Amino acid sequence: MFMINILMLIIPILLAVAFLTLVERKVLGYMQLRKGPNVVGPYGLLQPIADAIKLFIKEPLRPATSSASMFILAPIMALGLALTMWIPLPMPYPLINMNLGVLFMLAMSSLAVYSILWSGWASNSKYALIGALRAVAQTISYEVTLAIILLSVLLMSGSFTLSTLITTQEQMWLILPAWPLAMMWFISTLAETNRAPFDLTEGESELVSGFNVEYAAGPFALFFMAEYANIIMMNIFTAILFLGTSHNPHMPELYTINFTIKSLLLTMSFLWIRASYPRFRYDQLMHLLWKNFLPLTLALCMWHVSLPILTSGIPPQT
Amino acid sequence: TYKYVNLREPSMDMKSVTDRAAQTLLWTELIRGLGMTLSYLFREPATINYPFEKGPLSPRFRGEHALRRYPSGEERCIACKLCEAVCPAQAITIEAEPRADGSRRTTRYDIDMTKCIYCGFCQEACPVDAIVEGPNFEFSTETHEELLYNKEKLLNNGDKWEAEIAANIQADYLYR
Amino acid sequence: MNLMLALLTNFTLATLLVIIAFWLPQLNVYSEKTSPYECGFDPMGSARLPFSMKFFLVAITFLLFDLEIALLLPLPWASQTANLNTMLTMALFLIILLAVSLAYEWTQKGLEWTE
Amino acid sequence: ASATRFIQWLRNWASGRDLQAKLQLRYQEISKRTQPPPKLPVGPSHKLSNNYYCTRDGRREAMPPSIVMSSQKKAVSPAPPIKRWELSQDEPYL
Amino acid sequence: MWFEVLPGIAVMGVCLFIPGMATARIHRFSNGGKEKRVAHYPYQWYLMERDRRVSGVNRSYVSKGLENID
Amino acid sequence: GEYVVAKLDDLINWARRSSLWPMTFGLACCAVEMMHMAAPRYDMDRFGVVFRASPRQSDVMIVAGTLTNKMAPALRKVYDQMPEPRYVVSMGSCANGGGYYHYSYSVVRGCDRIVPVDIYVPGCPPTAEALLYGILQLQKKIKREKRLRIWYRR
Amino acid sequence: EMVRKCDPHIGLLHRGTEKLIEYKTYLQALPYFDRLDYVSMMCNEQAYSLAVEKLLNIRPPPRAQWIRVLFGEITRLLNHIMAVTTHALDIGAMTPFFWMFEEREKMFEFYERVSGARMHAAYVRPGGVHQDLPLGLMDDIYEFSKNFSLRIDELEEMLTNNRIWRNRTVDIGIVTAEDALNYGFSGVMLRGSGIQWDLRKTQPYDVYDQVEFDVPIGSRGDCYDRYLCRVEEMRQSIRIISQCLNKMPPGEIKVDDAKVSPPKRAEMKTSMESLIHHFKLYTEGYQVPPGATYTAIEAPKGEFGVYLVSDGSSRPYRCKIKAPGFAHLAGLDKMSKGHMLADVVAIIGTQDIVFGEVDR
Amino acid sequence: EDNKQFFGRHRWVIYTTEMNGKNTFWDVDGSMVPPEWHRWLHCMTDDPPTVKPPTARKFIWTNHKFNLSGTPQQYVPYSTTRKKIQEWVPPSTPYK
Ligand SMILES: CCCCCCCCCCCCCCCCCC(=O)OC[C@H](COP(=O)([O-])OCC[N+](C)(C)C)OC(=O)CCCCCCCCCCCCCCCCC
Ligand SMILES: CCCCCCCCCCCCCCCCCC(=O)OC[C@H](COP(=O)(O)OCCN)OC(=O)CCCCCCCCCCCCCCCCC
Ligand SMILES: CCCCCCCCCCCCO[C@@H]1O[C@H](CO)[C@@H](O[C@H]2O[C@H](CO)[C@@H](O)[C@H](O)[C@H]2O)[C@H](O)[C@H]1O
Ligand SMILES: CCCCCCCCCCCCO[C@@H]1O[C@H](CO)[C@@H](O[C@H]2O[C@H](CO)[C@@H](O)[C@H](O)[C@H]2O)[C@H](O)[C@H]1O
Ligand code: SF4
Ligand code: SF4
Ligand code: SF4
Repeated sequence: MFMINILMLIIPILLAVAFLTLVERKVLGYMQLRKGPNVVGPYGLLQPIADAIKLFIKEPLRPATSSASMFILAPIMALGLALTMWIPLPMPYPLINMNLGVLFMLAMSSLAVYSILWSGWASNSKYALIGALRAVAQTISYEVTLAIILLSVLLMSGSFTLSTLITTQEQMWLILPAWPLAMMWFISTLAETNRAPFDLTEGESELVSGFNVEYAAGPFALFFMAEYANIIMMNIFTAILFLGTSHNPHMPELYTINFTIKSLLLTMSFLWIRASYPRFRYDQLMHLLWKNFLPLTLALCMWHVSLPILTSGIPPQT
Repeated sequence: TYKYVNLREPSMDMKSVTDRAAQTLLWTELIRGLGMTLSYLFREPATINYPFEKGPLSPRFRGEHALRRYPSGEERCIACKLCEAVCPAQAITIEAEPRADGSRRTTRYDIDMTKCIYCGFCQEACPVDAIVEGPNFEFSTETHEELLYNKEKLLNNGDKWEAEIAANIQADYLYR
Repeated sequence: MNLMLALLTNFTLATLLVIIAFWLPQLNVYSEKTSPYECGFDPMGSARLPFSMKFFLVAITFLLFDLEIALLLPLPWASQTANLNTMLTMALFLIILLAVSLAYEWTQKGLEWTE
Repeated sequence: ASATRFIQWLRNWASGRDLQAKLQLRYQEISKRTQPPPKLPVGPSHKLSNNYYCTRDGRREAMPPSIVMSSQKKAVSPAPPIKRWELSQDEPYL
Repeated sequence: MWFEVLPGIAVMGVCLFIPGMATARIHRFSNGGKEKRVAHYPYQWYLMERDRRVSGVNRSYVSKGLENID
Repeated sequence: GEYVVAKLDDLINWARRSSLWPMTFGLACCAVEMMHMAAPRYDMDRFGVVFRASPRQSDVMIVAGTLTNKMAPALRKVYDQMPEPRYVVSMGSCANGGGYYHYSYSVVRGCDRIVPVDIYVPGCPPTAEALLYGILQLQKKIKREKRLRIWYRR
Repeated sequence: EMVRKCDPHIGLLHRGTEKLIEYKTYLQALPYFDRLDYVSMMCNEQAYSLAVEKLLNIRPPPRAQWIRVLFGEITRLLNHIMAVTTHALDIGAMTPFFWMFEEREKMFEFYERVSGARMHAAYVRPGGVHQDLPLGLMDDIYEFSKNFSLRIDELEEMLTNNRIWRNRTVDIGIVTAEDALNYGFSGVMLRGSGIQWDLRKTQPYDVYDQVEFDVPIGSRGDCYDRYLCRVEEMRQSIRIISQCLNKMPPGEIKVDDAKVSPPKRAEMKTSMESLIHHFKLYTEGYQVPPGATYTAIEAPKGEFGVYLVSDGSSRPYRCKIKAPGFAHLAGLDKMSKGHMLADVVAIIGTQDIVFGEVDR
Repeated sequence: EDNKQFFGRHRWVIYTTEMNGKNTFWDVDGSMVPPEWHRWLHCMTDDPPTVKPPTARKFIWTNHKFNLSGTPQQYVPYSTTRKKIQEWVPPSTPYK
């Protein structure tokens, strides 16, 4: 009954990712005064299936100069780690209930970076290498700010357990006492997922396709699936972190409905932002985080350390 | 006269300064940009439903070539070769001789549609309205050789499209 | 066990997809197809040549800042101590020294990329 | 044009304009696709008299260049200095 | 029109609803109709192990009440 | 036997023609009408046609403009770097047969001296709608492929 | 990612246009000018027509001159939409391209309605224009122009005040006023640096002396100022178009001289002189008196000129084409000093380059 | 037609399911529109051929054919001129 539970998690994720690509193409279409897919299936509903089948019957390529083992390893890590990020999510019950779910996701997200570094490096081509080193730059920009932003929020929750964030937000969303952190967190998730305006490791208009320019067919699809699975997961995490849904233990489906709507809307906002802004220069991303978010995050970290003590609002360990 | 596109010194009163600090910290001008694309999301898209809906054209449209006839069915082309002389692309090739009844008619009339620039000079030069560019633009082919038209192809195009060609010429010949 | 089962399934599914991707499609491999990509013209030199890092000084500072989080991450637990007078002083002390280190590198142009 | 009043309100508020007055989709305000025939005017040279071509032949009034110097007093410039542009009174600063 | 984007959102929404619903239902089915016991700390695990011994069927989610007190 | 492979062709053909990704590759004038096919009025994306810059992630090459001798080795290169199956659409007179520079010392007289071409779209330039007609004609060509039926009868 | 040297290798779209023109009559060579800066077709036609008209010593009629200025400014709008929106698209802001290419699509309909072609109209010719405006076209052009400024406003609501846009363009590719002149720059590549110069004001052609408009001028010579100059130029184009619509005079559309401009078809089929001249103009073409002219216009991308040599026959002897993008691109390495890879992507856009004119 | 729709969407054709022997239930293309309706569909005119029919000529095709490329009916080019040089044909009897 646990293996069935695992399949009830990852198969829907791959279906949600498939239809997220359709929803992105439609939403950007209408914001761009056009329609987007509406021929392949009614309202384009069969488009993701056609794209999936086409890629997996397309010829994969191993570049002559590439490092074979790392070339193939890199897409497997990308999808493997993207799905691993979902096992601790309380929806409202996690598949795996971790004491330190917040830190587990931080560690896995750091490991998922290497699927970019090694794919770009193993490709042994210049555009792939340039994209890979942008990933190094991008991680340096957001990782320090991201962890300290989380720490400030967890000082009101009192735990690293993701399920405790549900209990913390039983009377009120944490976005009220921490909207300055929610703002910087929301930006950090765009940088963390290589999403526009921080889509730099791929950066179509500068690097052709960046770190995965040499990938084709199925191996390319794994990277694309991993990206969109990370988009949804990070918006679920944002919803749990700042827009806590009340949980009724006798009607857990009602949590899952309200919780899903919030995550969809947050994911829709990622598409909305992509349609609205130009791309950052990747040294301007580093300065944004280090010169703006970091000084403010450090100050808010001290503030949220002190605030529970001075207001006598320290949460419990459980 | 001239104007300055970017030469304005911003005011330094605490209200204006505080307004800009709010803009920097609350992202108000980036939020405002989100409003615009949101407004477009709720506008009717401009997409037409091709091939069930077509884009609008005019009677002057320069499309596929065709050789025309008189109402009797006689060919208008008299092998004057004015179209062949004016063709900027040298896309027209003509040979002529007296017909079996003595008429001055072509025995070759080729248009290399992969040389042609669809410029319409040939139909301007023609003194008898023999060669025209019809309204058809949907004749892409699967081979290069299919785009090398000879006289039989062009005469068939004339018979195929004459109903529309005549009506377009009727609507625009008074501008010529 | 459950966690190990979950990780194995995730990376087992990913590997199966790669296997299918490599053995299902019809392949036609030749030298020009697999040559390195660079916008239609042959690459000029090796992609293994050194690639200068302009943010090298920020990258080292990240290593030192990236260890501040390990020292600060225990703070939610430390807030449960009886000795809150000592806590808050030491927590604020660490963050301030981290802020001071950032200010020093900032004012000394350590965050500017080299040209 | 078929959008409901609520949606008209919503996209007006979001854009900050009155989008309905200046729609980017064309309806029936455009010209009809069938027009009456024209009757175009003729040019100045459409006269039956006093119209000899040799009095209106531009190509034949073209002459070879004037040789100023051939190797076979105040200083001058090529033309008077250009006047300094004046600022617009319509909108001098964008 | 813009509401032609809704069908793809609903299908995306339904897919994201399944993992949360399935986990909640599978937990109840495999835990005697109750929430899965949460053991974050050694104490909670100790009690859970004790329930497995008390159950008499080697199942920590099989509960014994006053009818087991003679 | 025949029935299963017959349906399997229909499936792989349907997927390939419903998900056609042209290379982001334009040469001259005709690339402007290629842009207008991506623009709202025609919205190629609604047919499942999506530009992707990398040759590795592209199915179709639309040769949109004049091919010079200097450019010819580069065009062949990125074509060779597409994975298969791959298709070439020749757009406009220049690509089709040299066009108005046919007699130039620096122009390739038709891109089909360099690559195989599936579809020839006439015009100088073809209208955006004419190119869309060519793309849909390429789709119907792919709908008729018999890869598995022929394999089964080998 | 710091750029140490830019070496633009061109000629990938060199098509011996200038050598081909020597084998054509003056009329036969006119369509070659559509395919140079193939975003600004009718302006290129105008530059070539003025050079031939100057060599011929003839004058196009007043109505043709007004149609030329009208469609020249419609053509300027097409160019600046392509320039700004593709410039934004490269920098990452893809949405404006879609909103504004629906406007470009409607302006292609004006091209197609007067000439039968959306792009390579071949409409402006030495001696005037090919055909008169079809009835009801000026109403539709007015309908389009009534709403266009709002479209520019939506474009500015996305870019002008956007901090991400300004970060990608402000102080990028600065060029001093003296360097721009000595490097051969023209158009917005001069006005961005403050040089007050516009050939429509200083060396007017056709009826440009009879319209009011302002010349946008920059103060920092960077990408952002050139972006603002181009956007403000679109507004001034609408301002000119409003005047052309209101002041369009009646009359013929090509010079009433049948040794240069062909006769009407009805006349050619009735009058012996008209048939002879029609026959000769479409076979030999008109002879042009021997001479050489350098003639230039304020094309949307800059100063576009032709050095046209006539040997007295009906075919040009030499036709050197001056493309503004040729000198702008030659300064790309100079403008990119001390910038990164992504900045050079912006500097290529801010120069507004079409390789049909650069390579010819 | 629906003149409430914006210009470009106010006219449309629902293609037949069979034309000249071809099953066009799924396979449609713009070349199936006959010339008389082609003018009205593309907005080159305001009057449909029902109201304003085209002029009849005995040589105009009574049956419109769609694009025949890629089929046994495709056009194949060839030279339409006769042989230019006539060769000498030697005698049929031996004398030598
Ligand atoms: C999110 C995940 C999505 C995954 C989607 C996966 C695709 C689902 C749809 C599958 C439909 C069948 C696809 C067949 C496509 C085959 C490629 C092709 O067209 O080649 C033409 C070839 C025909 O080649 P041929 O013999 O005619 O000639 C080839 C030689 N030249 C090039 C000279 C002509 O088809 C085949 O060879 C066999 C067809 C097999 C069809 C059934 C599939 C079995 C394949 C098993 C392979 C053995 C290894 C096991 C791999 C694991 C399999 C799960
Ligand atoms: C009682 C005592 C109380 C004590 C605590 C009081 C604290 C209250 C005041 C705190 C300040 C509030 C603002 C905090 C958010 C961070 C603000 C910020 O960092 O903005 C500056 C940053 C850089 O802007 P820039 O002008 O380029 O740099 C300065 C010029 N040298 O600007 C940027 O970040 C640019 C971001 C570009 C990318 C934006 C793309 C997304 C935009 C739409 C998202 C809208 C917000 C969504 C939020 C979602 C929340 C779920
Ligand atoms: C360059 C080096 C920079 C070093 C900067 C160090 C800054 C440290 C500032 C002082 C921070 C703590 O400040 C101190 O906090 C404790 C609370 O924990 C307060 O103490 C108060 O609350 C505690 C418990 O919470 C009670 O037991 C006590 O009766 C009461 O006085 C002190 O009144 C306050 O002075
Ligand atoms: C306790 C946590 C919160 C406290 C804040 C801790 C971080 C403090 C960061 C340093 C602030 C002072 O140090 C910083 O030095 C540089 C000198 O290069 C100053 O000046 C520089 O900054 C800005 C941005 O880089 C440039 O536009 C300017 O041209 C340059 O002069 C900054 O204006 C100043 O902010
Ligand atoms: S349209 Fe122009 S290029 Fe084509 S055949 Fe006629 S004259 Fe020649
Ligand atoms: S088509 Fe017209 S111009 Fe050409 S040879 Fe025949 S009659 Fe003369
Ligand atoms: S075919 Fe015509 S439009 Fe296309 S590149 Fe050649 S000349 Fe330009």
